[PDB]
Amino acid sequence: MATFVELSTKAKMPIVGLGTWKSPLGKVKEAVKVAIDAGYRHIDCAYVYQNEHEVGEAIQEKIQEKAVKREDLFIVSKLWPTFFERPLVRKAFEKTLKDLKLSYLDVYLIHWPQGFKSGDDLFPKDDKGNAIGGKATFLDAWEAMEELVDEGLVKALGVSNFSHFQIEKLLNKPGLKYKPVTNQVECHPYLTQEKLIQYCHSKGITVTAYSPLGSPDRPWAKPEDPSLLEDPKIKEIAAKHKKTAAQVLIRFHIQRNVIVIPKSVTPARIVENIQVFDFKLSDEEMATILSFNRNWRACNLLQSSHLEDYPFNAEY
Ligand SMILES: NC(=O)c1ccc[n+]([C@@H]2O[C@H](COP(=O)([O-])OP(=O)(O)OC[C@H]3O[C@@H](n4cnc5c(N)ncnc54)[C@H](OP(=O)(O)O)[C@@H]3O)[C@@H](O)[C@H]2O)c1
Ligand SMILES: O=C1NC(=O)[C@@]2(CCOc3ccc(F)cc32)N1
Repeated sequence: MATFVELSTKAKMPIVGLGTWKSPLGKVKEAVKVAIDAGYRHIDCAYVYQNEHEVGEAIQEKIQEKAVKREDLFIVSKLWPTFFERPLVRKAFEKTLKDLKLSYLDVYLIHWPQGFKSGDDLFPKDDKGNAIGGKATFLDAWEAMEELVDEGLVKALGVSNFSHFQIEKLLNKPGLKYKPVTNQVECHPYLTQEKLIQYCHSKGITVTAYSPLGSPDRPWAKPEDPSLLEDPKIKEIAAKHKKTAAQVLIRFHIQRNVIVIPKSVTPARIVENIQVFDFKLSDEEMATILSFNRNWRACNLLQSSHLEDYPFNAEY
């Protein structure tokens, strides 16, 4: 039902997907069921979201009830940076694929470029709260991930929260077998990513926009923070088209050929978020929205800003 962005592999990635970060156990299964019924085919998942098993339950049931075929679903997951060491890449992936109850993933992403210390903690810190870096790097991780593609377990690899310098480092890696098909990064009218998007597309790499609604449910939201959903200029453009702000925020990416993955566990909103192929933002409206860029990140991960491959010190 969503249109598709063509990947460098010629696979078709549905341009709208369901986000699952912060979707609680006990709600996410129904959210995915509702989404599939509404015509979503792309679901965005991650090991670190700690809810992939419920996502897997929903997909499995919808497939068995013949609501959807596996071939028409596009499931993305991510390798968390505590798992960059070779045996850990496979073990992390295997837990993800098992939880999701799939025989293959459509895309597996490096979740963040900066490595974290391996062990039991997802967010390893020292006695000052600073992230502890790891031994293996994302280049090491990538090599282990390429094996998954060779074995038919993953159709395509991608990256997330990478700057152009880091994509360069990957594309230049000696013996590189597979190129990233997407870079999943924060993107919305307050962080328009013009240079990064330009760079990615010029390398034949798609962009997946995360937190497109401004992630209002992120734990660290402060009342004074920018709030896209409440932005009167966005709402004004919405009103013109008799749509909601969320729908304009989602449509914005579609018109830049950028994949977008709004999260909701509210059934009415899940449905609302995909009613975005029946209107069109004018050229003037796109330019106005583009002009709202504030270089504001809802997802900064400042706790890890000291690590070698922290991505957000670069200009883009
Ligand atoms: N790669 C990464 O590092 C990374 C980082 C962040 C996010 N992501 C991915 O991107 C997805 C989306 O980003 P996000 O979860 O940060 O936030 P988001 O999708 O920008 O916003 C989610 C919030 O918006 C609300 N909402 C959804 N639809 C709405 C609507 N139509 N009207 C009003 N409110 C609405 C949701 O409430 P309800 O759910 O209560 O309806 C939820 O609180 C994530 O879930 C995750 O899959 C990836
Ligand atoms: O979808 C997300 N991927 C992430 O790395 C992030 C952004 C930064 O904050 C956190 C914290 C916990 C978590 F599970 C996830 C996250 N949200």
